[PDB]
Amino acid sequence: DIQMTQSPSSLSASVGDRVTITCRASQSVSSAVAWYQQKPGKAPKLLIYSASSLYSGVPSRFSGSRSGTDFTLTISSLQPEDFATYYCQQYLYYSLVTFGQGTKVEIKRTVAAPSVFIFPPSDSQLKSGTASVVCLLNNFYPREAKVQWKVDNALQSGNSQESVTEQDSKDSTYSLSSTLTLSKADYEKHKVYACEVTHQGLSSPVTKSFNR
Amino acid sequence: EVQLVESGGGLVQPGGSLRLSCAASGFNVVDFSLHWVRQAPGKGLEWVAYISSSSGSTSYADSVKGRFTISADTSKNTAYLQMNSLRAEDTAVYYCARWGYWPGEPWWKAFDYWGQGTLVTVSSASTKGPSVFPLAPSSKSTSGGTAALGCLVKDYFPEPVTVSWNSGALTSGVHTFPAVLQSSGLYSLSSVVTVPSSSLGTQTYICNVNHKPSNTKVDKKVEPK
Amino acid sequence: DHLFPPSLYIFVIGVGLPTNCLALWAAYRQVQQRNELGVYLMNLSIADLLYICTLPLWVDYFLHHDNWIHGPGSCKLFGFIFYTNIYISIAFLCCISVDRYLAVAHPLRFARLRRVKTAVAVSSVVWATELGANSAPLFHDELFRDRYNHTFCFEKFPMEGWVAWMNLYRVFVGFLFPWALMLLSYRGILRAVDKRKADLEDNWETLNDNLKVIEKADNAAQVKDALTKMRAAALDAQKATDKSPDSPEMKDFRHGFDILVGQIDDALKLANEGKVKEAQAAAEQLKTTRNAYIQKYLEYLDGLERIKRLALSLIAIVLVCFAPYHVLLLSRSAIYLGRGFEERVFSAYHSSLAFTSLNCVADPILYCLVN
Ligand SMILES: CCc1nn2c(C)cc(C)nc2c1Cc1ccc(-c2nnc(C3CCNCC3)o2)cc1
Repeated sequence: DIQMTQSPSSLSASVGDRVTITCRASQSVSSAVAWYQQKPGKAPKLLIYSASSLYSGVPSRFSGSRSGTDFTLTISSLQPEDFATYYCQQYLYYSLVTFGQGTKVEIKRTVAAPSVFIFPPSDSQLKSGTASVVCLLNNFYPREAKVQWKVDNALQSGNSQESVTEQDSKDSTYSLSSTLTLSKADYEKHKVYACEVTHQGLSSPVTKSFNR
Repeated sequence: EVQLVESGGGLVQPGGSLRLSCAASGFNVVDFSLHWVRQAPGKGLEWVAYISSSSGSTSYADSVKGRFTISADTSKNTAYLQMNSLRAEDTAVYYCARWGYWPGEPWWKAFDYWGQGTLVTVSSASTKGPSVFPLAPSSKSTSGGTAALGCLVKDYFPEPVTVSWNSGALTSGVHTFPAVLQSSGLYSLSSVVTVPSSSLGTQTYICNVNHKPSNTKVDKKVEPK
Repeated sequence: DHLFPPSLYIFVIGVGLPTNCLALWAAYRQVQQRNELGVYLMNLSIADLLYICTLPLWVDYFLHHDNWIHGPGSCKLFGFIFYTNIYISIAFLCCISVDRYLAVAHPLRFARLRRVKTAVAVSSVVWATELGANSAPLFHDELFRDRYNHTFCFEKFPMEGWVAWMNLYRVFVGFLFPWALMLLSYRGILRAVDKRKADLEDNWETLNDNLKVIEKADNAAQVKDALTKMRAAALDAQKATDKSPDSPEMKDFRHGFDILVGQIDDALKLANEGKVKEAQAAAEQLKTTRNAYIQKYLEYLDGLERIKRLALSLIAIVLVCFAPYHVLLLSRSAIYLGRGFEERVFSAYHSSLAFTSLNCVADPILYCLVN
């Protein structure tokens, strides 16, 4: 029941930059908050225990502290190796263990809107009784994006999927794609299937569309 | 050397069961409390279960009470998690972690050692090879620029599908998206390569789709109409 | 009227010599126990012997002679000793107030300073600095003949100019600077002690009320959350109990808290099992553990109060022994340096000069405040 809330669910920072991650306990927790670093595909590693002390082997770059119920993790200077998801964890008792939701430290970059492409369904899947329309957003620098699927200008919901790549190892950008799922019966109707893409880096939504 | 080694994961149908193991090296199972921590794909960490073989004390997260049983056998220096009546929601990577006993540093230091983790996937889906579709670019799209060409690898199961282009020759400008689980219980990938518009003609591009679990290899040519 | 100084000095010699010898003995024994304050007290006690060994001649001067039969060098020497005693005593009382401040306010931050070797290095610096500041006449004798007479040993009635300026320096830097530091240390001690004490009451109340609820709780969920907060309080209190020098009493408190936390865990798991007997388990085990550490806690509270008493009594000592002298020295300097009780001021000044010798009595008293 002792919930922990991490504020900066996503934090962008440069290499050499100062990073602060703040976590709040729902109730009093003694200095029994640990911080863990998780890299994709790996089990979490302990960085800080007892809301302060470093675990042996952990670089001096890491530190943290408690102020009442507010706990922080500070990376004094990010190294290329510190871009990881950090978790806040409460340890008052074996059965009461809870984790915060985690905060991801991303590599900071400048802003650029993605290139947007539409990939219509073709005969090789339409013959199976299904259809799918794929909208692709390439090389977006910030993480946040919103993609709306519209058919004959109706806004659809609940019939699409989305997938986002990790920051590219050379560019530090993201690519996003989404798929509109239709049965053949739905694809056989309507004329225009459009992808409306809105980003913080755009002054206005950009649309690309498929006219059957 | 201090190790926690998980094993026993795999594919189970809903309502079925798995017995995960956590072998210890360096330290004994009886020397510390063992915890299972779960990580659903794309989610944060969830504590699942605890055992302390030194006191005979166990506990479970509310989400698994009466469903999971945790036990240990110190004669083999191995702990176990018995997962019965599994639901789709139990798909996750299960990690075994070491937290010591109060008083002192072994307790304040919490999950110092984690095992490698093992994946439990709960699904009614049978093994399926892919349906592979050409996401060919239109010649009218972003004309004069870089075209995005790709392949859609649809309705496959289980998870570990590898897609490469031109048999490993094309790595530059290639984005393979994480598969999305479909409502059908099957998965779908999309793999896109960026190519100079002119290269449309020539440089035929092949999506090489490999599914070890279904002994299936599919080679598709992606070409504009 | 004129017999006051001799009588005060005879009293001071008779009391200070036995008591400065006993103070040096006690301070040395305190040093053997690795109490760094025994070094400062030893430095204080020796300074008070150095002055006392000169007082027997001043009394004879006042009672049997019409002048200073010992010659100008015995006058320059006794003046030097007098000034060094005053400023050595002030500097060491300040050092004591600042290491009690650090000991209570920053118990785990400046641990390297609460050591005998550090205190000796500090005393060496203090002694060299005081001796240098008051040694100027020993390198030029015009100074002693611009400030002091050489037929009687007192400071000349008018002040040359530099004499009043050095008197203002010594009043402001010698007295007022370390006095202000002692007052700041006292208030910092009061704040640090009142905060630690107040924080140690918050934990006691959360523990007490959570135990009361466990006593009357029905559903296991409430026993569980009560134990959760009991544990948080116990860990916070142990943190409050964690100090850098590993004092023997604090180690015992740490062990007691470990026992308490273990009992809380035993009850917490018994409760998770669902056996209602946890109510009596916790209601008896935590009560039994609290039943004995309370007397030690009371001793600790008394110790903190006795630090407050030391800082306040030490300030009172500095203000009774030295304030009337620096006050009349400042008043007699503000006159030369400006434009009538004026002679009337000169036997209140001399009476306050004699009155400053009671720091040879106060110094051996501090022994009853340290331990
Ligand atoms: C307050 C006494 C005192 N103690 N003291 C010390 C410890 C150190 C120093 C540096 N100065 C002093 C003084 C100042 C001081 C004040 C008056 C005299 C003085 N006047 N006449 C005489 C004789 C004796 C009495 N009948 C007339 C002739 O003595 C001397 C000195």
